[PDB]
Amino acid sequence: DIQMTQSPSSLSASVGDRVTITCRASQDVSTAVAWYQQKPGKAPKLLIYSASFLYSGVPSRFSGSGSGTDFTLTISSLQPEDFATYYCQQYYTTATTFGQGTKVEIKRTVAAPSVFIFPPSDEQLKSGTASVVCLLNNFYPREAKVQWKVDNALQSGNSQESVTEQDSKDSTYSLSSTLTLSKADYEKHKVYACEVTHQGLSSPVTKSFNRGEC
Amino acid sequence: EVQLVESGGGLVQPGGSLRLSCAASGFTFSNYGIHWVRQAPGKGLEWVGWITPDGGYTDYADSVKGRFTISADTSKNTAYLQMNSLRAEDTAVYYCARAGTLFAYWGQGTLVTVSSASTKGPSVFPLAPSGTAALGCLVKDYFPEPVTVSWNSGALTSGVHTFPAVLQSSGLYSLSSVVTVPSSSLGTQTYICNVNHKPSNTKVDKKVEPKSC
Amino acid sequence: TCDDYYYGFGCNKFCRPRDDFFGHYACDQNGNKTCMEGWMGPECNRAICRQGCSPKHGSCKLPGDCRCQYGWQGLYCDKCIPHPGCVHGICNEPWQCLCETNWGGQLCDKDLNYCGTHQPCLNGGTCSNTGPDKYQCSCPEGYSGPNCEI
Repeated sequence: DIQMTQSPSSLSASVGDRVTITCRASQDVSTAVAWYQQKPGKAPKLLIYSASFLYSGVPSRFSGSGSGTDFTLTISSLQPEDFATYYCQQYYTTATTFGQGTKVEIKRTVAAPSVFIFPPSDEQLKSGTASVVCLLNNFYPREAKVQWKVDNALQSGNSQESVTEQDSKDSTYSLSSTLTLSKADYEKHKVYACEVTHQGLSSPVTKSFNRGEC
Repeated sequence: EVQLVESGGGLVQPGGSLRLSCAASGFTFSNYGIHWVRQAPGKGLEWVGWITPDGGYTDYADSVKGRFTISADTSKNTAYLQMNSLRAEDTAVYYCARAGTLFAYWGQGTLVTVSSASTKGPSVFPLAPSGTAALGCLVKDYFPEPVTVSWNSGALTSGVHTFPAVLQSSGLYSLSSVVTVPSSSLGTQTYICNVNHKPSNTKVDKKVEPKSC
Repeated sequence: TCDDYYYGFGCNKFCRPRDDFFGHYACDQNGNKTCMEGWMGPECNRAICRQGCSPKHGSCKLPGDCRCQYGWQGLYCDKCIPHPGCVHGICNEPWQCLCETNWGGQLCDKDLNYCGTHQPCLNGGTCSNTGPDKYQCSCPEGYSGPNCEI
């Protein structure tokens, strides 16, 4: 029951950077080590096999070294599409073991988000609920504070955030913040504001609407 | 070319049973074997087990031993995984991989969700727009995962962001899918979301229109 | 009669299938190992190379690839990589630049018939080739210099 331990757990690097991910085996496993690239929602893609052999169709920027108990993966010059969770694997035994994984994030210049506010549709209101969606489109870094202010009253425990995986070209994020209330509670207020605080914005940007009005 | 397609995955009651199929093509099935590797949401890769189509030999991880049974059929070029006594820990995306290839060929993966909760079809709501414009579709209240959101029947991929699903307080998932389009293109060019939720066999085509009260 | 992984007349032949570093095989009813497609050796731990892969200059870890050792190239991995940046030269062994008739030296970029190609002797001088890009200008009366230009 061999154990595969990766280091670091996660790392952020710029385009052109040399990235080094290490993997330790609990026992000696010779060159019986493979490396994979896993994009969220996709199956792992084989990069390196036999600890140092590059699999066909894998960019030459990906290389592997190691023999015995310590193995390393190298991305000589990091690209924006290289964002994924990387896994080392041992096939010294048929009952294959995988490392915990290493998330690789792409660093870039600061990009201010394009904030949009979407009021609840009449169709959702007809079903008995109201969801106010706030969109922060194409921004870097990921760190963004989203505050909901309903008639100047700061909201808590009634909003959920969702962030997209980095763009394969411009390494940006997009974030959704959905404020959910009942049709009853929604009609009891006028101003629905979405205050966005991000490094790209010099002063927090507010996007609002008056319920019923267009 | 070598093709591995996993089917069978869906919502199962705890303690229940489910059978997964791995449909292989593009190679001599009897000459290799099939492995099963699962991945729990937000967790790493875990080898469930394997089968030789030639002989019928099987091997399993101690975590799935006794409950899981791997079978094969050379005449169908299909390998199966019978899952019994399903615990919450079994909730994962199940992948099948060809043996003797250093795990170069994997399938797309099938989602097995072990939960007492019931199957619900989502309700699709528009997110109307108001140089550059933005609109979307709110796919609300659905179980289990997944849901596929398309725009203009696959003809719109540029500027599209389909957000990961958030598990609400109600136990039902909910996501939004947005798209950046020109404000001049509005009215002239129509925008329709193509939401599909296979577990509840739901198919919705919601036209996003800008209203004026 | 026979237990798991035991075959033959008196169950005295052992075979348990493998798909790892040590082997890629299933087991037959005689207890013999049946290699998976593209696997070689009594234990099927070695990969079958691309049909025609050089035994000395090409190797395998994945079937049916044919990876190359430093200084060798090609599908069958049987062609040497000449020394950079080899011009009018070939190789037998890696990093060699063997010139033909008539070039030199090392990179086979220096002309052995510099007189015929360039005619460097001006004002009625005689050119005679003396090596790679090397010549001799025999000058007439009233002319001196390496090219009879002064």
